Amino acid sequence: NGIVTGIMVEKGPKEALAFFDSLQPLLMEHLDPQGFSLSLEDLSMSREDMGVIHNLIVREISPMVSRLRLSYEDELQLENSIQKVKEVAANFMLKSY
Amino acid sequence: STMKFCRECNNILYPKEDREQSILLYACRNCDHQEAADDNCVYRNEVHHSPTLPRTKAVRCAKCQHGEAVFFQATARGEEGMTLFFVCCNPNCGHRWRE
Ligand SMILES: [Zn+2]
Ligand SMILES: [Zn+2]
Repeated sequence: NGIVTGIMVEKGPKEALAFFDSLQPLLMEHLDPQGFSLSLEDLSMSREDMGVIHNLIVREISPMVSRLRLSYEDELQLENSIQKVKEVAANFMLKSY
Repeated sequence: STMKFCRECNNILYPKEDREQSILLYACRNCDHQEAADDNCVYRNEVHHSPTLPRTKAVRCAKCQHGEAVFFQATARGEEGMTLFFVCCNPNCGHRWRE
């Protein structure tokens, strides 16, 4: 997006459209003899890591919902702890191609 | 206030006081029957009603390794005026310490 803006600055819009119209089939033909697909092993998280993430619902979320019994308005603290869990959960499933 | 009833008509009693002997007495309104009172209370109500305190989250506790300790104003027997104290909302804490 930097290069297209530089072309539009230097030679106008009718060269930016020529850049797009020369680049897009050059990409879509590069994908044609390689392919790209999904698998069942992509959606399968490993079991010991599943045991790691299940040891965090009853370590910092069940003792926090023990405070949710009387405390109301810590919903953003709730979401802070939740996204702390969600980030380390999403960290594992980016270890696949 | 327990309700009381007449022994002749079994209707409800109405409290009524004549100051000839400085004495309270329950009277019925149905026939004519009266008798002497026993209790004192003419009426009893017990009107009704038979956390929103500030919390912090950056201080050490005693037992649990949490940041929270709810602070409210107190004036204890060994304290003086305005004093603050820190007990964590976790029931593992159970301990009240001074600054
Ligand atoms: Zn009567
Ligand atoms: Zn403690």
